[PDB]
Amino acid sequence: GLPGMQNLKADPEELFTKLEKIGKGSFGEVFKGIDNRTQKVVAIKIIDLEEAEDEIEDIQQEITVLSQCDSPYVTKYYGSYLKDTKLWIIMEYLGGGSALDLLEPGPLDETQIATILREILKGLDYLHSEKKIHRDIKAANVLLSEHGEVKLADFGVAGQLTDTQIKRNTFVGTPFWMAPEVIKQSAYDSKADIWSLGITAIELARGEPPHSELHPMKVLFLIPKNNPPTLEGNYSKPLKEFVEACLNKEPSFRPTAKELLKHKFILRNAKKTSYLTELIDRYKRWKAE
Ligand SMILES: O=C1Nc2ccc3ncsc3c2/C1=C/c1cnc[nH]1
Ligand SMILES: [Cl-]
Repeated sequence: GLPGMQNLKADPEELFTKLEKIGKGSFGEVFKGIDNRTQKVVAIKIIDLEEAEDEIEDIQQEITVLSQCDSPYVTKYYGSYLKDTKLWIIMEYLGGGSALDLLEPGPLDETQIATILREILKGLDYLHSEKKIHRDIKAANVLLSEHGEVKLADFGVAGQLTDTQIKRNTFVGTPFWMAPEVIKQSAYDSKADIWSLGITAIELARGEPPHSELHPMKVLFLIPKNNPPTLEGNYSKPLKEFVEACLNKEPSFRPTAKELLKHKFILRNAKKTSYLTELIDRYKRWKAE
């Protein structure tokens, strides 16, 4: 069973107007689309199932996790369709672009960094309260609405904790952002997301994560072996300490998302999310040259 699977009689090529590519998930490309009945814009991920084995259980896990989330901070899932051998996965469209996109015109200021981190933390707090772990937190997977709302996306490797399985040990994520215990495949939980958040904070401040210049295979030993990264450069002490709190090699020494929502860097610098429209406008003006 696949949650939200629609009548196999329904034709997604009829119900949706498929537009340009806007991204990609674990296996499928993601397209902007129009719901032909409502004219709302949606995001459509298309996976070829014929061209796919081992992938399908990963796809089912993703959609299962997504369908169980109901949060302003997590991309909505609307349902799935089959067209011949292709699965059409219909999801919330966010027109502002990813936080990573919004870095292309130039650096963020610390108000913007704190606001985006605060909203990410609201998303993580929600997930972790549901015993879910995202496991691929990075600026590319943090999306903005055209109104500046901030949401977590791409649940391609998201995981579920249960009372019979308190921790996980699967090697998943994007290497530069992965926690040391995940890389070493030790038992881990939501604290792994908190490490990835720290890397993302560096990414938001500097434009790239630590080790970004190296072959990803090198971080397989570097991250477990080296002292954790710190934020280097002219940034406020609270931001540097926010980063340090997240990036501790010992997971139990990392704060919870709930706790980080009250961190002085967040409280002193975060502002209304509507202000992030300036960042979205900046990216639009820049794109247009
Ligand atoms: O709107 C979007 N909704 C999504 C849902 C899942 C997803 N998984 C990978 S991307 C992506 C997107 C997505 C990308 C985007 C890029 N610019 C504007 N929107
Ligand atoms: Cl939007």
